[PDB]
Amino acid sequence: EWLDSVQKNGELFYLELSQHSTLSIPHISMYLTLQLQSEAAREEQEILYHYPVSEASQKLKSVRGIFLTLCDMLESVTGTQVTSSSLHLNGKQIHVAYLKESDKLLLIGLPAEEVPLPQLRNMIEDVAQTLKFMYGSLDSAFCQVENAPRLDHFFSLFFERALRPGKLSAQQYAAASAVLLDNLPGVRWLVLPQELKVELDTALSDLEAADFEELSEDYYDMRRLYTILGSSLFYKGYMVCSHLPKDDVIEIAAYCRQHCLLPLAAKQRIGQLIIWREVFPRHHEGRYFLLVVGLRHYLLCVLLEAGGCASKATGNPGPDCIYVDQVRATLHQLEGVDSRIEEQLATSPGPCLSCADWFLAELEVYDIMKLTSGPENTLFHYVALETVQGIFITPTHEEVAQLGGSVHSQLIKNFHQCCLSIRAFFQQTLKEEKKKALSDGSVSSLSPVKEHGVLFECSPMSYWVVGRLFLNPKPQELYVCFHDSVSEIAIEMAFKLFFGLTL
Amino acid sequence: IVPDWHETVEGKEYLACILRKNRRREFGLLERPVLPPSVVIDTASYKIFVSGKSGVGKTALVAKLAGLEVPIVHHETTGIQTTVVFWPAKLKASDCVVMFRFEFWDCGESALKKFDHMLPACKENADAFLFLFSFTDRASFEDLPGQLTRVAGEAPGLVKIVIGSKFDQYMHTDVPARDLTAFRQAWELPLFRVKSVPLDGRAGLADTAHVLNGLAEQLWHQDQVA
Amino acid sequence: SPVHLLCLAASSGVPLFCRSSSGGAPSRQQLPFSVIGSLNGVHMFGQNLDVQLNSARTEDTTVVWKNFHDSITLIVLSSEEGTSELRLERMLHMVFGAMVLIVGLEELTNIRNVERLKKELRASYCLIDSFLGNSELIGDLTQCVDCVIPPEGSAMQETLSGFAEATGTAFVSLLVSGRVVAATEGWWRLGMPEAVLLPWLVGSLPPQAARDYPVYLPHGSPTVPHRLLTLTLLRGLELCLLCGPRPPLGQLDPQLMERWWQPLLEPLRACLPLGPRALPEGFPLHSDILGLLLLHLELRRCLFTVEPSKDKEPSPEQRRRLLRNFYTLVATTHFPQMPRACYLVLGPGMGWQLVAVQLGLRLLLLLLSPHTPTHGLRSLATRTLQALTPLL
Amino acid sequence: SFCLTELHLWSLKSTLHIADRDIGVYQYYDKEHGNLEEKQRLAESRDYPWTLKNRRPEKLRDSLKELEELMQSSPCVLSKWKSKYICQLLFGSGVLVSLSLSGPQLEKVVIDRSLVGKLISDTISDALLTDSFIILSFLAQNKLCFIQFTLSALDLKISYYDIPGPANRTIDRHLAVNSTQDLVVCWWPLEKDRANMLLLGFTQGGLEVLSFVRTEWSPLDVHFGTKQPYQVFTVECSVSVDKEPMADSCIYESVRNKLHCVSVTRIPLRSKAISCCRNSTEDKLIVGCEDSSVILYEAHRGVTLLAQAELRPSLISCHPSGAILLVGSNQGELQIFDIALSPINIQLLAEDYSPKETLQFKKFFDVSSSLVQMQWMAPICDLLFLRFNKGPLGVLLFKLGILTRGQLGLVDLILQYIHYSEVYEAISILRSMDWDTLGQQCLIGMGTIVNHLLRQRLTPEREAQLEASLGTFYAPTRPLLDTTILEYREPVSKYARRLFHHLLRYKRFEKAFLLAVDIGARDLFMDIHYLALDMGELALAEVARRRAHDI
Ligand SMILES: Nc1nc2c(ncn2[C@@H]2O[C@H](COP(=O)(O)OP(=O)(O)OP(=O)(O)O)[C@@H](O)[C@H]2O)c(=O)[nH]1
Repeated sequence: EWLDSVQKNGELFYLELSQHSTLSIPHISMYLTLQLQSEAAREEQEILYHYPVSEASQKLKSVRGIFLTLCDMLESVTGTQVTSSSLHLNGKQIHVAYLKESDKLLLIGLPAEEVPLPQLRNMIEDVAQTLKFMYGSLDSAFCQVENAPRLDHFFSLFFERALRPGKLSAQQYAAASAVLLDNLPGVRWLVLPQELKVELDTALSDLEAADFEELSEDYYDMRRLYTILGSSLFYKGYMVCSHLPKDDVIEIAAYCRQHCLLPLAAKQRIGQLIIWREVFPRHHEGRYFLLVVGLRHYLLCVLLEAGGCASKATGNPGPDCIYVDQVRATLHQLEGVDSRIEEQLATSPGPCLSCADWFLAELEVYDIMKLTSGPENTLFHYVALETVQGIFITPTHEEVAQLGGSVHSQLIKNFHQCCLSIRAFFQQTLKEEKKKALSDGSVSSLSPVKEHGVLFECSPMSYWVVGRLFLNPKPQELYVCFHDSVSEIAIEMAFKLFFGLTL
Repeated sequence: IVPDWHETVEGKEYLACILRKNRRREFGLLERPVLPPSVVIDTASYKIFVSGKSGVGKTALVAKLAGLEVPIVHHETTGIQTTVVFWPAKLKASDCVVMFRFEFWDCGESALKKFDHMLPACKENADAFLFLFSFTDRASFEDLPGQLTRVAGEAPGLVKIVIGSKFDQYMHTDVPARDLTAFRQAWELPLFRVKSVPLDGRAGLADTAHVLNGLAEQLWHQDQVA
Repeated sequence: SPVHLLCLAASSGVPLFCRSSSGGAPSRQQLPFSVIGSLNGVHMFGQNLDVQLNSARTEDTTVVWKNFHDSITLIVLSSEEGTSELRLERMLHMVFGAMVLIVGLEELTNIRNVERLKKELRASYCLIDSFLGNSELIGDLTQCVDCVIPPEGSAMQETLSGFAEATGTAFVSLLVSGRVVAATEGWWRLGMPEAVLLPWLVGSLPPQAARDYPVYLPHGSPTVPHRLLTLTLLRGLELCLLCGPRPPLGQLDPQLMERWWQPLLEPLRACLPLGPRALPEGFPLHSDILGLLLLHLELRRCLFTVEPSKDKEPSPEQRRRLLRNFYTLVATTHFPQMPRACYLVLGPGMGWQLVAVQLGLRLLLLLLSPHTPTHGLRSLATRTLQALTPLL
Repeated sequence: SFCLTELHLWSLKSTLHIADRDIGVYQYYDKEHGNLEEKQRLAESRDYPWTLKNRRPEKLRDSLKELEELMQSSPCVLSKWKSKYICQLLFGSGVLVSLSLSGPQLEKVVIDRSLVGKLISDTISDALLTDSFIILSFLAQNKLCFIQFTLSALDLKISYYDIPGPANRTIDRHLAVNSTQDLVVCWWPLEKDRANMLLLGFTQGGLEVLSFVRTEWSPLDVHFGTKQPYQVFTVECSVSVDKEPMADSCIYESVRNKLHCVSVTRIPLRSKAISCCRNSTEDKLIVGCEDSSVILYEAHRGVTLLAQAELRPSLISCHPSGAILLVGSNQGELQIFDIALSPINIQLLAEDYSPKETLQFKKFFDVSSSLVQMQWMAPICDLLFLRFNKGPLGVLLFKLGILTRGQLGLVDLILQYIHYSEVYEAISILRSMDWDTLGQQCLIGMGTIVNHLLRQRLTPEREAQLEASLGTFYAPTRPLLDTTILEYREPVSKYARRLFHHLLRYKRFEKAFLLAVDIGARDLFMDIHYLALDMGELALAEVARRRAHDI
């Protein structure tokens, strides 16, 4: 079936189901060599790859010498890497981000109107890391030339989402939240009852146990080809269960975002999805492979390791159909659980939420579900991030239970845009703390911030958006939005909302 | 003016009226030193224009005479400035104390040429000029006779004083004292030296008192002549 | 934390000046020539195309480019914490406007001789260094006139206006340090680039009893050598007169100044301890306040102080830096659905807290003691603003 | 890991001297203060009572004032939690009080004085409160005053009954009840005049002693069983032949209305016991000691646990979930412990985290009197009742997680310790769990701990933590686990397989070698030796194949 879709390099992308509009808006991606050969007669010798080929990118390509000049020259002046630049092109502001590795430079440029600078910086880090996950060091992706036809697809999806978000009311909500959530060091996670967590953990653990009686060595006189490292399961875009290390979970989710596999599962019934790749994880035989199997809104990712308990591998092997059958069979057994997981999405697994429109326009449980103080629920929206375990909690389809009128829908957008700005300070604090920790081997700084917030007025009401960073041995980020009528303490909300939370 | 009168005990008491905590008390444009109720002092005021080539220390000279901090960075003066300096003195002829209010007018060398009105502005009532030359620049020294004949011009009854600057940079001296003496042999000038050093609030007083008293002697005396 | 400012004539590629500072302290250090040529050459490379280069940054530092008219490119590099593109962009507008005040637009645009500027732009160095260095004023950052609340709403304004008739100009103001106590209606109607730079020009200079500086007016007469006069009648306190060729300073005799200012000597003496603190001493500030910044957005004026609680850390220098960094943050987020308040809580542990609110036309920011309850931050700022509303 | 709390004191007294910037403690007001308005704004924003209302039918502010005066005029004899938000107090001189609450907040105070003239007016010693009757003991007479209910104490019948016993010498008598009418037991420290415990029947003819016993040792406490309603459980202070303190534990059963001892257990103490508490599952006894030792014993096992309290733990209150034990003191200090007796840090609500090993009430509200009583408000259950001698009264509120739906069970402590990577503590709870009673919780707790550790880089410390976690099932102290092994063996062995693969990859060899033996897998031995072929460490060699053939 899917065997015919296996590529000569061992890659498999099988899917079965049950950009002219952007070209007026300037954008570009380029990979450049920083090693000049001025003796060469070749034009554009500096460009190893670029995308798109369009009027939209041609203007930025024509000024590419600026990026090369600044990257080396500013670094020579400050002793540090260049991270960004900002230009006006055809009267429109564009931000360009830089990432330099091994004497090569990656550049991404997007219009300021759709993409604030801090979003762009997170996007270049996300692109460089996802490319590294798929290909190893960036030269392995770009300098091969032959990879261009698929790099174009990767960038085509990247630009389409960045410039026309949600164009690829729940879909509009996802577009509103994507600006913040896709750049978090974690994945969206769904909070479940322990009864469901135990059933999911037990079923998921079968893969790591690798009790492959049908593939036993004594039956084939052969060592099994891979050791299963761990796996993680998603439903309808939410992670529900994982036995995999936090760093591997984030890299894998980034792959799935770039191929839109998770948001596709959120809208459509997929009859089958099978993906197989060699992958290049952060660890340290050194060969690892990623297998993804999807079914009926479920997406299951498994990492496989060569060597160890397993046989060594060389060359570029195709997918092992036996391991694929084991993953598919495991995922099929969860179909009977699907009604219970949906019930958890239908209800509020978290705190109770109120609609903003209401303000301008069993009971023990409902009071336990009030994150905010007082008899009235002033909570509208929140994002809770556990930075250690890579998981975050948001409102779900609850947002549709909220009216979503002219007041509420605008207020969701304001929340995510403000939280992007809040993270900028938190990210700066965290990097400084890591730098200090290594330097150990400032007064009036605004940088080491624990809280930030903004209050807004609205009309068809005061709407308060606040976030907090925790720098203690258990680092956390919390974002909450609530009505101005009730005062709140970030510590009490953080305790109530993070207590008992683990992957 | 009695030489080193300020070193006497009576002199110390009068220095105290311009000092606070052994530091200069700067005065506002219409502010005055406060005398003891038993003390009556004759107050005189003079209009002094500071002139010379850029980089000669004209701003630094006034700050030293004022007891104000002397700048290190050579910012150019952009326009007309006035510094007001208060300094008591005992008179040798009258035995009375006369207190001076010196107005140091300082247009800046560049400002004078860019704006034609500024030079006449500094001359509305001027009754003295200070001509600076550097010890480390012969050109400012050799141009001095021209400055003496052209800035003062033909005007009668005008006080002209030449001051050397940057003496502390002795290793860089371009003009030996022999040449300065030869200059004084032709011009009979009241030559003064200032070291415009950027220790404590009284340290400036001890060094600047020599030049302030020499300045007082010409301004006071010529006022008695008029 | 080094800062460097470069200016080049855009057409010649020849640097007109370089200025620098470290830690807010002015310095003589300049960039290497090959570096400077690359900093300007890259901008002009973009200019050969329609694409403008406005900014770039590195992990530790930021750089901003501006292109003024046809003749000037300004490039600034800064390692200072709290630096942002808006903060630098406003600073470059202030640097350019300072260049306009000293040589004018007629000389600065359409440049015929780079050498003429090399000698004439040195005149701007003291004011430029003030923008790059540490200062007690926020007008450069806010584009508001730095102001202080007068001891009286009557006698100061009445005397000032009568004096303006005596001096023959409609534009008169009294300021302590860089802070305006009172001003006439002519003086108040000046546009931001002029209204802010004028008191900065006066307050950045070494203290003088009197001044007459050439100013080319950023509005109305950028081609005419109008003159700014000041009279420092009391220490730290001076009048500004914005004048044509008359009066001469020699005609502003002490008797004239005694008639118009001796009757106010007592409240003027009071204005000196007032200088450092924008509010009346009896103003009911909360004891947790370390400092205050109030802006009136329609009237282009603001109050600033770090005086209200002298006993606690930070030092006054440190307090001003926190407020400047916070304003910069407010300026890019809360200020251009409609934001009305903002706050910060700093670490490590119990660090300092900051608040801001906007009520209609006026916006207040506070620096607060680390012990102040976080839930009271909004209600405190709101009450403080309401208490301030009658004053501004 | 710590618990976050806030305290509500139901009093109007200014004498508490509570800091006005302290948001963790609340007080009621009548019609130092510099931050009080800010605290009031928060309290009003949260719809807390602040100034109490006086309404014609219910003068709450004034009725509270009388209650405070009752506490000062006379000792409270009894406090009982009739419902999760309702309670009653009984005072000397017979005044009864009833309070009704909403969450932590007091809503009304009722003072009932109808009983005052009905009593013999001897000193009470102890009492039992009513659903249909009140029983009062006395120090100076061998009588139980009996009040039958059918102001609300209006439909009264008054009587009293003679009790067999010793001559009255101001006897420190105590009372307990199993299920209102069904059983009453009266006892005191020290044939009928030598006996010190009485089993009392409840009849239409009044209270009577059905039988009496004399215990071997004076009781520290007495309880009725909830699962065994006819059992009277005692903890008694005793001395060994080596003259060392012991806590006796004895069960007395009523058989044909004859009370007799059925079983005796003994637990050695490092010092003489000063307090007794039984847990909610009635399978553990917790004993406080004079030297501040805390000793726990599990009835189903020979296992005991020790801990050192800072507080001289004179009073103990077990949370109904069984997950939390609190140590109180007469000194007004509170300390929080795990069921494993691992210390838990505690904090009152504040803008920043700052946990402490112990909580001193004196630090926050300057209480002028000794702490007498702690109770969990069992008729979720996040309220702890506090009573000081001569007041104040109040409730300590515990913040509970939303995502746990307000639950604070042992499973939730595993999740909370894993949240903070406090692995040994999570393991000690897992060892405290009974596989034969709590199998679902044991599998979940183990899975959380193992899944947490297998995500981590291996270290020698973590090798021990992973081994210990599986050791809680594979190496039980109780061989009777064989009854339930068939239920748990599968999910546990699956974790063991994961551990084998994890340790093989780190070339530890020996642990993977032994794990394969305990697991008994046919093919797993084959990964052993296969690695050896590239290492030279052929400890198993060909034996892997012989074992595969035998399995
Ligand atoms: N060492 C030393 N340096 C001096 C002295 N006088 C002036 N300088 C230096 O000379 C430079 C300029 O001094 P100014 O006082 O500004 O000379 P100016 O005559 O006021 O120059 P304009 O403002 O253009 O008129 C500074 O860098 C000072 O440090 C002196 O006596 N000793």
